[PDB]
Amino acid sequence: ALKAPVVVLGAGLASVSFVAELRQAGYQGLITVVGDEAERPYDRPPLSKDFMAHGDAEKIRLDCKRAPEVEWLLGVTAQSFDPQAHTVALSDGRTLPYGTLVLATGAAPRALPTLQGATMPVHTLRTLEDARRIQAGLRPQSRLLIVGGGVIGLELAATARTAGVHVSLVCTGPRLMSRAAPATLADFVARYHAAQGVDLRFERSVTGSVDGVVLLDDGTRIAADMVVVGIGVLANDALARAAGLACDDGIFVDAYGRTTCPDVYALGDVTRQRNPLSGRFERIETWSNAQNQGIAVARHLVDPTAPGYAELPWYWSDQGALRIQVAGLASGDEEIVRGEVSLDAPKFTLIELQKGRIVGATCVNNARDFAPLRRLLAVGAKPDRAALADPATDLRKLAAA
Amino acid sequence: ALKAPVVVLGAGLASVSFVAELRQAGYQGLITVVGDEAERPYDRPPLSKDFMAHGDAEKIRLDCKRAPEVEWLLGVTAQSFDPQAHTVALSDGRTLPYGTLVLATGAAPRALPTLQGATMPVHTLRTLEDARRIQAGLRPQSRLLIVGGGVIGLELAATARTAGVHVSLVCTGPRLMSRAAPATLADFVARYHAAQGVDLRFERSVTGSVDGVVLLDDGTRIAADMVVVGIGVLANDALARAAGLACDDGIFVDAYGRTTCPDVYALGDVTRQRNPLSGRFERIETWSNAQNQGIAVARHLVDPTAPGYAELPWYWSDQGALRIQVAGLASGDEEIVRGEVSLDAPKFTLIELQKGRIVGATCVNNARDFAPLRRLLAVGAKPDRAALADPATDLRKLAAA
Ligand SMILES: Cc1cc2nc3c(=O)[nH]c(=O)nc-3n(C[C@H](O)[C@H](O)[C@H](O)COP(=O)(O)OP(=O)(O)OC[C@H]3O[C@@H](n4cnc5c(N)ncnc54)[C@H](O)[C@@H]3O)c2cc1C
Ligand SMILES: Cc1cc2nc3c(=O)[nH]c(=O)nc-3n(C[C@H](O)[C@H](O)[C@H](O)COP(=O)(O)OP(=O)(O)OC[C@H]3O[C@@H](n4cnc5c(N)ncnc54)[C@H](O)[C@@H]3O)c2cc1C
Repeated sequence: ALKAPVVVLGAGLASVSFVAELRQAGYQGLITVVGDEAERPYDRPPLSKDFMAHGDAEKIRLDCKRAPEVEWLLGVTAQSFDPQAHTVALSDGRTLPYGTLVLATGAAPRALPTLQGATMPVHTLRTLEDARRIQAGLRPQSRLLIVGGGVIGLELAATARTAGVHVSLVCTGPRLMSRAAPATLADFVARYHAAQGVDLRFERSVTGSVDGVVLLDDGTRIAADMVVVGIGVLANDALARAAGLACDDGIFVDAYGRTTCPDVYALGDVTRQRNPLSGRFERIETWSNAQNQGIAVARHLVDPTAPGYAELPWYWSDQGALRIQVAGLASGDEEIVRGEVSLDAPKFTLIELQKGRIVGATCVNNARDFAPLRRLLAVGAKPDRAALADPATDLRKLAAA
Repeated sequence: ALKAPVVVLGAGLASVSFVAELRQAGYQGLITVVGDEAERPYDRPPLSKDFMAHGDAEKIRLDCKRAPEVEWLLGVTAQSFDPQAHTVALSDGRTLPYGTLVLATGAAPRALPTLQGATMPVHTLRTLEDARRIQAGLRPQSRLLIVGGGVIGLELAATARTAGVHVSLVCTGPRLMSRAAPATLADFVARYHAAQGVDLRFERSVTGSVDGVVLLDDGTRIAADMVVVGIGVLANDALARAAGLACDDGIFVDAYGRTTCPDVYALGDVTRQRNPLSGRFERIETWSNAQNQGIAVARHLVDPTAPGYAELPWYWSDQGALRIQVAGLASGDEEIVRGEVSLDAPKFTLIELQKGRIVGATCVNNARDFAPLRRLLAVGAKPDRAALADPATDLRKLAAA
């Protein structure tokens, strides 16, 4: 079952979390990790936040201390694996044997086909190298265009505005943060960015570019010194596809992290997996999933009596003065708003319910509310709705009961 | 790998096809099939066609001759399996051991929530028992309402009209056959059924029913003596879900039929699998898939050097005077129409292309065209488009080259 030696492809958060948990749970056999980036393993959330602002990569490294006795092959690409021979072929000419193979290869930014032949700077934001490249162009008074309405682009927008960069943004949908965010939150976030000087363009798509100017499908133009494309990511599942595993923009896994190929597991951004709230398969693109799924899969490999992965989804986003936290589903049949939604010292909580049951929550500048809401969410609590709205109501009280 | 004994859950076409191929390929170990219906294994397409018209079940049985030495446990339900103990628990109190387990449990009609408490006859059409029940109510001059725009309901509509039954049909979408059928075909099919006296209602949903009358979301009413609901099917994947396999309205499998649980395979209507034309996972609800996937999975189990399942999708439908055949994708960036589309002796062919490459085809009353088109489709042919349209062009010529 858990058969030595263990080989992990990818050296991001999911991989680090997984191998640390293998060691902590008591597995003492060989562990080898193959990472294509020639970088000490690092966390990605800082890249559009404090790193983009302050540039010190030695503040963003992952702690591999809880993963002793691991050989990290950095700057090496796994090119294929043979699931019958139980081997992995590396770009440096070597081959690794495995008893258990774990695919933790993440996802890469989608390219925008209409900007393929662009003759102006066009970047995406995924890696430390990407971040350094973009930062090297955040000249004060320069003009940045962001393509996409997702959180990473908005975090970059906020960082850029703080640095004195003019920012425009084009969004194909009618609202920002179309994925996994309540409409009430999305509408407020737009109001915030607009108030901070971001030039927002909704329901627009990029049709091309000419001599430093981007073209839109309404027949208009946006000049910029740099374009950062952030229209989502695609799973890095090429090795899995070639080896015959079930994949569809993501490697299908069950709650034990098993793929359709025996002795091969997958975790993190590369996986398509069950969302227990919706009961549907989804590719879950969050820090908490990478860590939590990695830990759960490792724990169950060492101890088969352990339950499968069961954590509910959540993420956070730091956008200027907004500290955003979102858990569970974006919507249900009811939203309860705790507090006022205002640009004057923003602070509020949203709760989404389905037939009385909490299925999601949002906190903006209220971390203290978020933890008890996540616990209520976890057991599908059906609290008193007026109490949920009432500001006199304390939420940590409810969760404890 | 192929480990004896083999146990198959379900005794439909996929199961029969699979076990016959195991035997033909040379596997001589135990095979036991568990089938919940107390019926000699039978084919479903006749149920909305000649059986509905003529009633002889001994014309619709599957040939189990190519599957010698198989014990068929008919009228028995598999209630669970334990993938660690390698056992299956049966409704009759017995337990079966397995080396290889194959889930071939098909799919069941979706219920219509708004008709849940109906006090008038409401049926679905999946089984021989369903067909006999519906047929027992096809009184000449009676009124039948069909809910859904799919092929099975339309086949029933045609059968009913031929039998002198008044037929009305409510479709939530703007067109019939929304799944896997070109719009040109769907529009023609509506014209045909309307000409045969079917009362078609598009963009309408059922909101409920009262004392023999069905209510619609436009505030109107349709009286009927019987309602047949045909709004699609849901995979019978409950055993897989309970046992920890990756599922989402269908058991995920790769081209070898492997699930995420070692030693457990799945085939047929119950599976969610790669469509090689779209490159996306889909639940493929066709006779040809059930047979072809069953055969391919069996062949590769006995001979691991055999390729995985690779057949492209296709189906047929018999609707009164229309003998419809459809292969591949419903659309691309071009449709070529061979012949005229007319209610006067209907006979035409559609070809769908994507950047010059054939990705789909349709034949109405032209079986001779369909086989060569499927071969051209299979190798992604890029034929001369004017020739494809030209009636002087023979298609069997093209395929042979
Ligand atoms: C800029 C940015 C900001 C983010 N902010 C937040 C946030 O505030 N909150 C939040 O919840 N989430 C955030 N995320 C999301 C989060 O960081 C991801 O969910 C997480 O990185 C996924 O981890 P992973 O280990 O699955 O994948 P990855 O981090 O992508 O790691 C995979 C690694 O495998 C490598 N690899 C791929 N193929 C091969 C191969 N064949 N051989 C060897 N190596 C290979 C990759 O190049 C990569 O280094 C952010 C992400 C980015 C990019
Ligand atoms: C009325 C009708 C007309 C059709 N016409 C056409 C057509 O003209 N062309 C076409 O391409 N396709 C047609 N089809 C589709 C086609 O018949 C299906 O694709 C095919 O039946 C799928 O085969 P299967 O073996 O995967 O599933 P099934 O035929 O559903 O067989 C599965 C069996 O497993 C049983 N089972 C489920 N759970 C358990 C359990 N726990 N224990 C034991 N047994 C269990 C089921 O009850 C069932 O008997 C038609 C289907 C119907 C219903």
